[PDB]
Amino acid sequence: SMSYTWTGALITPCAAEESKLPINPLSNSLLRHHNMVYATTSRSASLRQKKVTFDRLQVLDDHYRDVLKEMKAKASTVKAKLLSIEEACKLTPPHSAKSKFGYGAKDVRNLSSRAVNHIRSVWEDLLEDTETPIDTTIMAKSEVFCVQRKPARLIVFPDLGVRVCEKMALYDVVSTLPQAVMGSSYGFQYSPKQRVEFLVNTWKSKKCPMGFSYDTRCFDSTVTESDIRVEESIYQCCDLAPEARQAIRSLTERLYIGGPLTNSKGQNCGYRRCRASGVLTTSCGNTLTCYLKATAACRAAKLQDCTMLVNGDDLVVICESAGTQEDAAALRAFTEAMTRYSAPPGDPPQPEYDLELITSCSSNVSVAHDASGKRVYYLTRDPTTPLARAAWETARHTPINSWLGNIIMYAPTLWARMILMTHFFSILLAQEQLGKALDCQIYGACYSIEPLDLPQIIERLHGLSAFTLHSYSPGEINRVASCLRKLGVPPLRTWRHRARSVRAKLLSQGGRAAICGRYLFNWAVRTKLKLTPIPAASQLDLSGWFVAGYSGGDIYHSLSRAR
Ligand SMILES: Nc1cc(Cn2c(C(=O)O)c(-c3ccc[nH]c3=O)c3cc(Cl)ccc32)ccn1
Repeated sequence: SMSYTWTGALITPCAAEESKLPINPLSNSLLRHHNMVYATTSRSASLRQKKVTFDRLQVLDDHYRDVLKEMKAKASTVKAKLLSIEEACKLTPPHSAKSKFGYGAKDVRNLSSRAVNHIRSVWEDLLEDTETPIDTTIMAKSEVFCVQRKPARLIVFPDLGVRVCEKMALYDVVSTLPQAVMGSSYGFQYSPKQRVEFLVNTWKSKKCPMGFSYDTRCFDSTVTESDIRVEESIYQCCDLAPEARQAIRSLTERLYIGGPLTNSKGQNCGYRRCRASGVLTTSCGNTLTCYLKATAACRAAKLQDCTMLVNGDDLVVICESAGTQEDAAALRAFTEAMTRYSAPPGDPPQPEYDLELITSCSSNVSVAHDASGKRVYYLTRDPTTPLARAAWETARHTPINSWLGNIIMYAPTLWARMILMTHFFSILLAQEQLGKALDCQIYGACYSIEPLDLPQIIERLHGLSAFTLHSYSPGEINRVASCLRKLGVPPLRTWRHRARSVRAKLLSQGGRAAICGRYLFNWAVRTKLKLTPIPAASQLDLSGWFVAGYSGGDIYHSLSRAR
């Protein structure tokens, strides 16, 4: 069936759209080649529509059926709870898109009578009606990139009342079921330090390792109605409250498998028969589907002693080599099996014999040295997109601050320490905003974090070595330096000068600011300050941080204020 059908009505914006990076003094202190930075808009939506619209031909086999039964046997151990309306309301982001039915996210969070009444009516409708397709809005996503242009990605999501109901029925399922089913292969259970430990240990556990990343082209579009019902067959193995069983059944048939698409003007846009990017089950569903297809494909390809690491549509496989020619042929056999399963590749996969050459979750393993000279593996990535987005976020107030998430997740990197920490701490200190909570995303969930709490967060996630790494690899240094020349970012010597300046100001303030000066900027001086465990670090409640993926799932994970 066709992933989409279109009526001809346009994918429309709801307000004015900015595509060019503004010429602003603060963003220009970070990145001078402003014309290289752009944001996608609804203007390129028709280009994306062409790419995502295609017929799917899916052929299942015994390997697929065998893996599915094994996955279902593991899912059968799960007991999932139905969330109360209050619990589901507290998981709604404060700036989540308002309902078309006269209430918004603030009303949901405050448990307003109108919001609660409407949520109750939507819930009852899911219990009573098993068939009426649920309306969804389609919008072009606004995302920032560096040139060499990508067309806008499309986001498809149901009304706020429906999203609250999805949490009630499925938040516990999507949070617990993936690790029960996939075990150590489930990527979202790991902090970046745990992910690098898993990759390194997996790589070293093979006699002669071979690894590869597998990129599916337009994954959400490749997801069939059969795949979405298969995913539901796994959810149904949970012990569930009867109302949750009915809501999952109704949501699968009315929303997850497909439905009508409406633009921002209220016009009928078309019909979807593939994964919606903006529902609670997107991450969990994509992860399970990718794992199922890939596990079965490994068996079809006769790949030996396979270990997979899956995060949504992102897949990395580490296995035992059978020799270069044999591995090349087995990888073609894997690709052929994935294609039959309706998961064809974007770029054909390449066998890799060096762990640092694999790019998975847009990241690669690299090595640096701690204060004692001991080798420390850590995850890095090309800094082009993080820097382009940090420049955008400096010039415009954006709902999500990717710079903050990048500092948290890539804290040990040369680029996050020398550039992002230096730039943002300098600006925030000049604005007396170091203590102001900002929103960022970790594994798709929204968190409200104060920049002053970064030292303890980083220590918990990455260890104290995140503040002591040095002797970065020549390859990593060259990649960063080349990216700075390309984007017109001042060189690392300028960043060291700026860091010494902000470090002195932070130390002079005492309190939490001085902890930031001591730990975050110890790299900038020869006269190192002693770094001991931060007391606040052991007291941090990081429950929920690295449990599951929630991209597109409208999840907020910071504490709710009592009423
Ligand atoms: N490209 C992907 C990435 C993922 C998993 N993943 C995410 C993620 O965005 O989910 C982040 C991440 C980076 C910055 C801010 N916040 C974050 O969560 C991240 C960082 C490392 Cl080191 C490893 C994996 C990571 C899943 C699917 N496709």
